[PDB]
Formats: sequence, structure tokens, C-alpha cells
Amino acid sequence: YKKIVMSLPLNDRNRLKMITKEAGKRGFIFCSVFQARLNNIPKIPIVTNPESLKRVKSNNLKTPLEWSQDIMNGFNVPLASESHSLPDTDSFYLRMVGIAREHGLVGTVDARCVELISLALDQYLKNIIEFTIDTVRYRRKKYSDYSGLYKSVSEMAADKRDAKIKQLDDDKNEDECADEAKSINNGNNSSKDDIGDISMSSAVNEELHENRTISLTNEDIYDSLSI
Amino acid sequence: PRDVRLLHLLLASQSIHQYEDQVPLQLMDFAHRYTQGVLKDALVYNDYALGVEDIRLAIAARTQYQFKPTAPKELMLQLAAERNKKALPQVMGTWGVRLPPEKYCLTAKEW
Amino acid sequence: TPEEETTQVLNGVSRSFPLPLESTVLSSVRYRTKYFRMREMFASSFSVKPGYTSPGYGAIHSRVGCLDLDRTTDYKFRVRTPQP
Amino acid sequence: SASDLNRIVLEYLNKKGYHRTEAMLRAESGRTLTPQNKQSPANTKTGKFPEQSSIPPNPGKTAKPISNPTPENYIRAYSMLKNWVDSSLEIYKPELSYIMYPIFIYLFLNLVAKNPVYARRFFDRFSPDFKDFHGSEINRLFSVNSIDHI
Amino acid sequence: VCMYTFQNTNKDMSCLDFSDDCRIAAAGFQDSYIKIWSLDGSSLNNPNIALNNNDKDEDPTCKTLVGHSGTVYSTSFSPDNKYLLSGSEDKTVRLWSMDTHTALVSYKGHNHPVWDVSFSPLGHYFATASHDQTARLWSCDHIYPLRIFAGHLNDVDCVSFHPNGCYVFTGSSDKTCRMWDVSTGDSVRLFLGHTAPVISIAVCPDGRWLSTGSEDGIINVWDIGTGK
Amino acid sequence: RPKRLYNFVEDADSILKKYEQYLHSFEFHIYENNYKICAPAGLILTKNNETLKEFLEYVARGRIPDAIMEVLRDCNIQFYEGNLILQVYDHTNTVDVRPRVYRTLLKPNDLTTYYDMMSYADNARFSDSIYQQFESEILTLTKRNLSLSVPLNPYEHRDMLEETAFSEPHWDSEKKSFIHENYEQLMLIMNERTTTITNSTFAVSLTKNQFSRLKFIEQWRINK
Repeated sequence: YKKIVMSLPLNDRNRLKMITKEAGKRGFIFCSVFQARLNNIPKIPIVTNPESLKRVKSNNLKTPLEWSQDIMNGFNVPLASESHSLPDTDSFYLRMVGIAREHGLVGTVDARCVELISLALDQYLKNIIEFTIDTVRYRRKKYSDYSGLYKSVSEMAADKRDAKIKQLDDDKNEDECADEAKSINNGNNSSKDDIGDISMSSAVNEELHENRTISLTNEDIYDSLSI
Repeated sequence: PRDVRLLHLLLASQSIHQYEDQVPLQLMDFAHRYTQGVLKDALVYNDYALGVEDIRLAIAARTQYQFKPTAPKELMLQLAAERNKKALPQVMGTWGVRLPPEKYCLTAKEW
Repeated sequence: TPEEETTQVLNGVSRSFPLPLESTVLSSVRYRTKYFRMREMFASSFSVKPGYTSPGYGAIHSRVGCLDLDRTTDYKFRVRTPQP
Repeated sequence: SASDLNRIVLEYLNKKGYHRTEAMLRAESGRTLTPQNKQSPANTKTGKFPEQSSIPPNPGKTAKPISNPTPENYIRAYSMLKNWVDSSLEIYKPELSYIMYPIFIYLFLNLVAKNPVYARRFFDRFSPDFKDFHGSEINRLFSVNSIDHI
Repeated sequence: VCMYTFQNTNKDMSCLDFSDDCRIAAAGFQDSYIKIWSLDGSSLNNPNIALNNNDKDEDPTCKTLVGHSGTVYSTSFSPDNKYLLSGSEDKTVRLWSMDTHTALVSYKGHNHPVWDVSFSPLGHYFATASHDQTARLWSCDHIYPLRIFAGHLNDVDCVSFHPNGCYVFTGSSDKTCRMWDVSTGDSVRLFLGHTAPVISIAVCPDGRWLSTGSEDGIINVWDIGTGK
Repeated sequence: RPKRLYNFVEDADSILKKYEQYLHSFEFHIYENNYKICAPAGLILTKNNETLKEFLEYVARGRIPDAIMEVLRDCNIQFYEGNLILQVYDHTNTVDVRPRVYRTLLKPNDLTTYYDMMSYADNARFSDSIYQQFESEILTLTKRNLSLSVPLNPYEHRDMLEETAFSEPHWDSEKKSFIHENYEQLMLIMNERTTTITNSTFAVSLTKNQFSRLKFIEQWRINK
């Protein structure tokens, strides 16, 4: 067309290459709904290959009926958001064996990498907490060779989440620390996960003034408020 | 250079006909650093266990913290649903703009 | 002639689209585990009403992946679906 | 590939719980255009202001766009006429200066019978303009605040 | 059409806006200023009869506002016309008083640059567009957002309300736009048919027809009932 | 031009009132100190756990949890215009002649449509634009009841309005002002149950190197 001055000084090998490319070089996927589906689903390792079948039968590793139970028992661990404490060795072990059965590893998880994970979490959270601590205060006795007590708030762990933003996993956790950690003053934070409803301002409904005792849906939410 | 005019054809293939001069230079100096880091980490991962799955491990090691994440719509939908539980607060009814309380505004501050 | 060569070069550049070899889907631990837990409760609760088969494996009873022991670097795999 | 999408839509409605007549009527409702609302920018004859009721908006209590067709307190309803006659030093100024008094008096006497605090707003809002024109009658109308005060 | 042409801006003036009564113009610069022009040649100093001092300064009938640390990509005027709302690439939206020329409130709820701020019809609460593929509903008295509008594939470019202030319209760079319920947060309409990033959207004062323009130079109108 | 006059309901109370005298979708039971989530006709019975304490936060907010969508498609239950009807039985406050029956509605989200599409992606293998077109068509056919009608704008009709219906800044003296705002654990130390001798043998060997039985007996008597 009009690019004779530019498409010509490409060499003959380059042009003979670039008159051949097409769509259909891959075996990939690109539908992002389907990528999120395959990242969501739990997958169990199966066997069809005969050499790997005799390799997994020799080392006394079991059939997929045990790896599916191991998936379920690695998922059923009380993960550390619910327990409000750093996890222990059995929780680490069960979660890591469930993850290793998710990825395909049908072997055994070593007992020293759990302690390695423990020290990794130690130094990770110590780095984050230290570079939040030395920003609310200038420790004059430290950082030198010759006031009171402060509590770090969630706004501070958002404020030094960005002044030193390299310190994070950049996964979901930093997204929720940026997106949902800051609360407006009508947020009703000290709660029981349900009392921010509109009907808890408008009067507990009483009971059983009826022969058939079918009730209304504004009473069912008061029933579920108690639990 | 061959890749300056190849970047000219790449930019023109996505309908970018006006740009400056140092923009393919910046694209080439990005691609050099990215490929050098990827191949160095892949040489590490091949001394550990070159091949294509080695390159896949070396570019999955650094996908996790720099470029645009993949299919983030369902996590954002979950996060939106956690934020859109709370009903909207009571608004003023005096047809104007209401400020926050005075300590939450950039006025009672000092230098 | 340079004209057919130039138009076929521009035909070649107009057909090449790259995909990435490794893309890490932005997700969570907690929403994945809570999705699994709620799906396990409501999958163990009801029945299937099959034509010939039900989905799931031992103690899953839902749509479960079929990743092989080998080919762990594959991008897609089969799932379980109730077949009549 | 649009007929296959139509079939996927029909099977989705069938599995998500829409009756055959209900799905046919929702399709026919989806196809026809939004008809004309004759009060389209809310013309100032049959249109009202939005309520200032200190609640956030809510798109419920609302019917469909497919179907065919589509209190106001005294102080603003007097201030409209007040500004309309106040924007004129024309040939018709002092006749409006004449007729502005008894409409205010009758609105005040019809508003003390319903809402007393709105009436106390309405009296002292438009008090000091014609005191020199109408004497101590507005001073006599200080002590009216209820139905029995009339 | 009365055309306001700005002269000595060396390609470093982003999108501008005029107030209502057309007395103030606001232009966001690439070097983190907001420039405020009195379009009538007025004083724009708001003396208010105080007259204390300082005729020694240079007032070229134009005030500069320095509160941002990134480039200002959008700017919106209140219908009250007394406040200005400037959205930047530093991850804040700031509020300015147009009668003392200072900043009042910083609004931090984004982690990517802000591209389109827009007040409500009644001036109650403003919606925001950003690079993180989500729009956010705010309020001028709350520091942090109130709703998150998520569901687009690419980032949100333009934002606009319905003229009653009851729905939100967001257009995005994945060749589509959406209508969002302002209370429940979830999308009510998805309009497909474009072939380029939707860049400006506007809904008619009737309210039954939506119009938007893309970067392909094609405007198109849908009706919100049928959606086609 | 529309052809008929249509009557479509997009609330909770109106859809529930329309769909009384109909068979329910779920069947939830509140017994004493334990619960049961069954089908309308092996259905599980739960202890006070944390999956149920998060499911109960999705019934005081009447929306379906996003996790359940695919398995609802598996379990052949009846949907009602995208919603499903939870019938709760409180047995603690029963009456004599039947427990206290509630009948609430749960409403779909954007998450439920996304998870329905992600579970459609298992056996269909569609692209992204087919999901876009499918979502647009369903958001057309199922989201009626739009409040698209504009009132008067109070900022242009300022001359015919009360003066203090607006709030602008005012200048005070030298400033200006806006508007703001033990023993039991000791006595059971070795109380660990063992199912069988073989399991005890395996448990002591590897350290140095439900009613399934009745169901099996029943199915073996059936097979003969």
C-alpha cells in the first residue's frame, strides 16, 4: 500500500518468515471466564499413564479415593482469618498436603518445610510490622549512636501500604487492604456480622398468636439475628 | 535497526500512527531487561531440576507481582458484594454539598 | 513486485496475535475455601436425580476437576457432569 | 450464531423457572420499544420537585418501562409569587404591591390551622416589608399560633 | 456555539469544564495544578468587603490550586457551583472551595489513577471512574466509598448519572457500557454493539434514550427499556 | 408501540405473594441445637458449625450465596423467576393440634450470574463475547421495572422556590463556614477410640517405619 519505504528494508528471511504467521499456533485458552472457572474448581490427580501407574503403585501411594479425602481435609482447615492466630504445625501440614494434592504431587510433604514456612511467615510479617512501626514514630534512641505508647490503626496499615508498597504479595490481600480496610464513621464495625441491617432499627416480634402459625419474612431475619 | 521498524509495524498494526522517536527505544530497552531477567531465572530453574516449561516457571514467578492480573472480575464481584451489603446512609435534604466532620477535612492542620 | 510482497507482509502482521504462556488468575484463599465449604454442604444435602450417573468422586459430590498425574502444565482439563 | 443464542436463552428461562406463557410475555415485553412519556422533562404544570426527605434513593416501587402510561408547602408557593412580582418595577408594579397583602394573610390563616411551626416560619419570613404599609395589624397577628388563637 | 480557546498550554492541559452561569472555568494541567479562570474578566479574589492588604501580589484574574501530586485527568463542578471536584493520577479525588481557593477534603478509595469524576444531578453524591475496572459511588461527607460498581472487563473511562440521580452509567474500554442500580450496586443494563473504547456518555433529559460516543468516531443511541 | 399491558413483579414481597399456594424450593428445619437442610418430597443434619453461620448471613440478607449455583442445577430443584423459596421450620416454637413456618425469598446477584456462566463454561466451551451477549439478553428479559422518569431540577427554577432550601457557604466575621457532618481433661488422657485391631496395628507400625456396615449388609441382601 503506502509502506513501501518501511516494509522493504526488512531482510528477505524476515519477510519470508512474516508472510507465514497465522492464528492457530497454540493450544491455549483465552476465555477469562473459563480461566477463572479452572482456577476456582478443586481438581484431583488421576492416573492413565502405565509407567506412572507402576511408579505410584510401587511407592505404596494410594488410589484417588485418598487424595480426594485429602483435598477435603486440606480445605476443611480453620484458616487463619477465622482463628485470629497464626497457624500451627498440623494446620500447616493439612493445608500444604491439600495444596500438593491440588497441584498433582501424590507423595509426602516433608516435616522441615513446615518450619521453613513458619519462619517465612515470621520474617514477612516482621518486615511489614516494622515498616509500619517506624512511620508513626521517630525512635530517637534507635537509628543513632548518641513519646508514649501508640497503637497502629488500619488507616496506618493502609498509609504505609503505599509509601512502601513493595512489601506485599500483591494478591487478594493487598487488594482488600486497599479496598475495604478503611471504614467510614457510620461503618458499625464492632458488630456480629448482621446487625447493620435496616430492620434492626425498627421491636422484636412475638410468637404463636395463630392456629397455623405461619409467620412473615421480617420475623425470620429477627430469628436469624439471635444466632 | 530491524526492531525499530518492526516496532513501527507493530505500532501501526494496532492503529498507532503518531508517536515520538524514543518510544520504540523504550520498548526495546524494556524487552531486553524482561528477557534477560526471565532467562536468568530460567537458568536457575534449569540448574535446579533449557526447555519451554522452564521458561513457563520463570515467567510465572514474576507474573504474580508486576503486570495486569488475569480474570479479576470474579474477585472484584465478590469484593463489591462485600461492600454492597451495607445500605446507603441518610443524606442531607437541604439540596447542597455537605462536608465531613472538621477533623476529617484538610483545614485544622498546621505548619 | 514489491506491492504483493508488501501486502502479504501486512497480511502476516495483521494475523499474528500473542497469548501469554503463564497467567496467574487473581483470586483468593478465603473465597475459594468458603465457596468449597458452602458447595459441599449444599451438595451433600440434596440428591442428584440422574439419568445414568451423578457427578463427583469420594467425598466431593460436586463438579470436580480431572487433572492428570502428569501434564500438570496443561491449560485445560475435563470436569465431572451428570451423564444420562 | 444468534438463533443458537436464542435457544440458549429459552433453555435458560426454562431451567431458571419461567412458565412458557410467562417467558413468551417477557420476550414480547423485551422486544417493544419504550413508549413516550408526555411529561418527559417534567413540565412545570403537571411535574413536581423531588422530595427532600433525607433518605437515599431507591429504584423500587416502580413498574416496567414497557407498559403504556406514566404537601407542597405554603412558603415556597408564596415565594414564587413574591419573586415574580418582585422582579418588576414596570407599569404593573403597584397593583401587585396592592394585591400581595391579603394572599399572604389568607395563606397564614389557612396554615395556622394545619401546621403551627411552618406558620411561624411563614409569618416571620415575610414580616418586615409592609409593616409601614399595614400598621400594627401584623403586631396584632403576633399572638395567633393555634386554632383557638384565631 | 461560543468557543473558548486556551493559548499558551504546551500540550499539558487535560480535560476542562465550565461552571453553570459560565463564570468559572477549570482546567487540569499535567503538572498538578488546577487553573481557575474567571470567564467574565472579574476579580476572582472574593474580597467580601474585608479589604485587609496584599495588592502587592499579581492577580491576572486567574487562581491556581496546588493540592495534587499527580496529573489531573478529570474535574467536575457542583450544580451549586461553589465547590470543585478534581480527580488525579495520585490516587485521591480532592474537593476545592471556589470562594476561598483552598482544598477541603481528600477522598481516598482508589489504588489506580482517577479518570472521570462526576457529581449527582442534585449534588448529593459523586461517582468516579478509574483504571482498576471498577466505578465507585461516594458521598461528599464520607471519606471512603459507598458502592463499588464491578463487572466490566477493562477499565472504566466515563461515568454519568441518570438525571434523577438514581442510576449510574459507566462506559469502559472493552467496547461496552453498563447501567448500575445505585442502591443494590448490581448492573441493570449492558449495552453491546460498539467497536472501540467508549469515551463519553450522556443520557437525554427525557431519560428513555442513552447516547454515547467511542474512539471510533461513531455515536450511537439505545433505549434503556429494550436495551438494543 | 406496545401490544398488551404487562404485569411483571421485581420485588421480594410481591413475588412471594404471587408465589404463595405453590410448592416450595428448599426445606430448612430449626430443631433443638441442630439443623437440617432437606428437599421437598440421606439428607444431612448439621451441628452448629461455621458454614451455617455464614449461610445464615445470606438469609437475613435475602440473596442466594454465589457458591450454590451449579449444584442447584445438579439437584433438580424448582426455581421461581430466578429466585428460590426457602421454607424455614422453627420446631422450638411449635404448636399442638406443626412448627412455626417462615417463607422467605432469596434474590440473584451479579455473582450468581457469573457463577452460572462459569459453570456453563464446563461443557459448553464458549468465548467471552457469547457470555457478554447472553448476559445482555438475560439482563434485558429479566430486569424490567425501571425508574426512568425525571423530576424538576431545583437549581434552574431557583426564582420559584423557597430561599433556604439550598445550602451555600456564607461569610462570617473574618472567616467563612461550610456545613459539616483442668480435671475433666485430666481424667480422660488415654480415652482415644480404636476402630479395629488392624487399624491399631497400622497405627503402631507406621510410626516406626457413618453407617457403612449396615448399608453394605442391606445391599448384599438386595444383591442375592
